[PDB]
Amino acid sequence: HWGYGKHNGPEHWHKDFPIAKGERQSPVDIDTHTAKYDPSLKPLSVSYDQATSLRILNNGHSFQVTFDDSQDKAVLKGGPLDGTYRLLQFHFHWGSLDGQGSEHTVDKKKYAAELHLVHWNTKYGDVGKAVQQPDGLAVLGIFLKVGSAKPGLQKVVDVLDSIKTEGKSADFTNFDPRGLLPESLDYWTYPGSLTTPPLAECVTWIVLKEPISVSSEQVLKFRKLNFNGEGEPEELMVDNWRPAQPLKNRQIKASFK
Ligand SMILES: OC[C@H]1O[C@@](CO)(O[C@H]2O[C@H](CO)[C@@H](O)[C@H](O)[C@H]2O)[C@@H](O)[C@@H]1O
Ligand SMILES: [Zn+2]
Repeated sequence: HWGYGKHNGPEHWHKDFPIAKGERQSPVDIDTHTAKYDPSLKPLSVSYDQATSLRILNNGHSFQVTFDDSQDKAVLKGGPLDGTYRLLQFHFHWGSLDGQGSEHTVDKKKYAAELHLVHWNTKYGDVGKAVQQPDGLAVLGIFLKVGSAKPGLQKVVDVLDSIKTEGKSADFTNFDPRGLLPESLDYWTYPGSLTTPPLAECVTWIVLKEPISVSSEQVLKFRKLNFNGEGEPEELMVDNWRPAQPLKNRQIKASFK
């Protein structure tokens, strides 16, 4: 199946998913000088107070924390969005070394990692239906740089040893994703896609300008995961990022002057 290696990585994905060469693919490079401040954009509303985390899992391409999305608990609204989008899961992309790992780039700068908080539009009733709509999903993207530890990330780091290989999962209740957010909600936004197969063009991207810092030890633990299932071994889970795709006929808008 698809992956990030030489024979199954991003340059191969178009064969099974022709939309890989489509008009609104993600990620992209964010050219900070070209992105235009849009005074009509609204503050982003990130309401995560009643989030209910369920599980943590290694899906063979990242690790992911899942949430109960059957009611409006943890929701994203405002900013570029019309309506309400429910948090279903978050996951990460990271590198083999600190100078790569992010999917979006900023003036071609790659960060060590990137956090994606994936939300779907309640007007479509479930995430499967939402991925079939141009405004079905909103993904909040947050850059990670290496420096001080992020305390809110540690609960995640400490259980990664239990989900080393594809297919493994664990209980992961009472996790508060507010602890993964930077101070500022200044953001860039543009219409794009899922960055993993099926690459559906269903995402409004909201990428925060301010990175969070994580420690060397925290990201080191990401790098011990495996793409492979137990017994297939082994493909170390590193460099699970899609590179920047052509911007084509799109404008990136900034929420800040
Ligand atoms: O990040 C995508 C990746 O996560 C999985 C679960 O491991 O799917 C989750 O997220 C999808 C949206 O991106 C949802 O469509 C799906 O319902 C949810 O479980 C993988 O299937 C997917 O490749
Ligand atoms: Zn992602």
